[PDB]
Amino acid sequence: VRPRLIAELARRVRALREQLNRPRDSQLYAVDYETLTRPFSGRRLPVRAWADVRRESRLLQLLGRLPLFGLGRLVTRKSWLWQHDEPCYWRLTRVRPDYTAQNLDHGKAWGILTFKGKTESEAREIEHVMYHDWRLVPKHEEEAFTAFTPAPEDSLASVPYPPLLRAMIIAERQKNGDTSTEEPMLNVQRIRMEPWDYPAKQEDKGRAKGT
Amino acid sequence: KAYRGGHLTIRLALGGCTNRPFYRIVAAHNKCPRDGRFVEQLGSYDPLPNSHGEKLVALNLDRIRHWIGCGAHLSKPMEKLLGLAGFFPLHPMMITNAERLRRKRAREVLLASQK
Amino acid sequence: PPERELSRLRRLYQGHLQEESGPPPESMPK
Amino acid sequence: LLSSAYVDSHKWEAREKEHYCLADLASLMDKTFERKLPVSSLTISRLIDNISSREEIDHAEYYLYKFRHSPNCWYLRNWTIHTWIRQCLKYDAQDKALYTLVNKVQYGIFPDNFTFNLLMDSFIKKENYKDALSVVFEVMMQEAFEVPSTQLLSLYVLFHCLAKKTDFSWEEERNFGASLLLPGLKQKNSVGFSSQLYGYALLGKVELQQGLRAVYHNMPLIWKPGYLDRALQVMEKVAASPEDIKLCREALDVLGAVLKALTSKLVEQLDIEETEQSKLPQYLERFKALHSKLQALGKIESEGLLSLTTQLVKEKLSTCEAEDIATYEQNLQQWHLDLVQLIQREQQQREQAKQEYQA
Repeated sequence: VRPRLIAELARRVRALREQLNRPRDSQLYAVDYETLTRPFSGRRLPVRAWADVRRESRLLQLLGRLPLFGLGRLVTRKSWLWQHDEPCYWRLTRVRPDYTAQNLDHGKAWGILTFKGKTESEAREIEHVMYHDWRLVPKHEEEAFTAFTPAPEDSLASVPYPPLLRAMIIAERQKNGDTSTEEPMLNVQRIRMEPWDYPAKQEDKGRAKGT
Repeated sequence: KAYRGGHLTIRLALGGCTNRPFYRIVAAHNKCPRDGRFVEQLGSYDPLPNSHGEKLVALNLDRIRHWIGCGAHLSKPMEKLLGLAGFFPLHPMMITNAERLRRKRAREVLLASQK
Repeated sequence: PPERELSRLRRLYQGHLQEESGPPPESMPK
Repeated sequence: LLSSAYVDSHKWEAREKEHYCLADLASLMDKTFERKLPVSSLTISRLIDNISSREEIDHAEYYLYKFRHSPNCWYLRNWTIHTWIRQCLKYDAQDKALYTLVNKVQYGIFPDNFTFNLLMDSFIKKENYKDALSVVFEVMMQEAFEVPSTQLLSLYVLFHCLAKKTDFSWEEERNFGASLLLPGLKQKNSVGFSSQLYGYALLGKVELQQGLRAVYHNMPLIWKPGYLDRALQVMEKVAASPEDIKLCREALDVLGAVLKALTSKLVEQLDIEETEQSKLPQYLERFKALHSKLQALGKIESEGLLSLTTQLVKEKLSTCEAEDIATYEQNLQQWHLDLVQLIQREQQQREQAKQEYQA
């Protein structure tokens, strides 16, 4: 096999140039509020976000105005406030501001999540930090905001099998000599249904490539 | 052949001729062509009623269970077919469509009464 | 659905709502 | 209002400082910045320590701006912010301190309560109540009313400014309402409850005329409607309070005027919930019933807000000042320990780097 060294050289050069010409958050997540397009790419935002993009604040637009970038403060989201009645918020632990931003209104954040009153054990990176959806809980309101009484979360423990599959389970049971009259039953206790709007893992998420 | 990512899915591959469709229920890589390479044929579906007024669906249920247990996804028409067979719960969208058709026919009947 | 959830949806979809549908006919209309 | 001992700068001027020329440190920061490399918090600390003139304040402002816009902006130490404010006061540059405070985002000036008090008190001594009010609003924006001294001084300034204000805007309504609610909630006396009532009245007027978003947006305030309801709850709580706690007639008059004037974009509320505009008449009825109840119980104070705040200040500011001075000296000792740790660490890296270089 004739060696293909130009391909390797091109791959290495491209990798080096991408890790030296990384676009910053201030560039990637800037928005033109008049046209609601990203100047970096020119792609228009979805319609259902437009109003929020003109009314709500990004997370670090709030954190840049606070000492220590607001470590330890509670931050909630407008979408959560509208969707859920139970308290949903992040308790900040670490903030990495985008120093290249003029107003330091871009960057990353880490914290502990409480969703619908249920607090997590560990602190993880916060997703949707660049969304215009963030609100800061006032210090004098936190006691009233965080209050939550865990209601009895008693859901169905099991469900019937589908008709044909139940029939096959019963028929096999009778064929094997067992004569039990107990209904075949599907356990759903270990299948916990997560709301579609629960925060996902920001660490596993990708990033827009510079171009 | 190596695809970037992708997964196995149980879906309907279209065969037959013009104005005469027929489907093979196959497990295939989602990136493969509709009527191309597959891993295993898991059944068939004739959508045209026969001389007995029946739509014939063959399902290799042992292999369907095997491939679902091997990590295969399902196309929405296949989920609806399995719901009709009683193998799966009736898909939510079938119920919603049934309710929508009920409401539309009620509106038509009310129009007839109004006239 | 409860009225509170319907109001929440009406707030979420301001200006892009269609007429609210009641319970469907119990049987298939003839 | 603050004694000489509180505002005395001798202990700060007695701190241990490494002497440098600001030109040399400025050049080193300039090189580090053009190389896109991070600058240490120690370097900016040394630069701010060695301000020795009014033009050096102008240069230190620029280098504070560049440190804020650098990778290590988070590491700006509290002693550096305190020293920046001290230098601005020392070289007759309160305007520059105020400029960096209002544009805290661009400069990262987040003072502690002692430093807010120093700046506000300098403005009060020079009878510059407009700038003192600006400092009060900056305290409110940072929610820094944890220390009773700051609460008392802010309330004094706010009532002084309100005594002489008639033509009155809605942004001003919002700012004054927040600045009177936050310190008011922390004071369990007649001043605190009267301030709560007055601020709730102003914020409720803002909510009813301009919308709730005009109230809570970019403010340390909640996004729940019912600010006038909360004013009426203040009145009800006072009706059931001990003998000592009363309510000023002026705050009640302001609430009555707001209600009498009120009763003469996306929807954020659920359509099942009753609006505040549809509750205004019941607010009038409750206000009148509660006003009669409080007048019967003798829980209405006739002294003005400014005078009664003045006596409260004369009664408690001395103790608050003593506590603040004790904490301030503790903070100075801790800052000295941290600074010597930083100096030791950088000396160690320089020595290790030279050892590596000789190989």
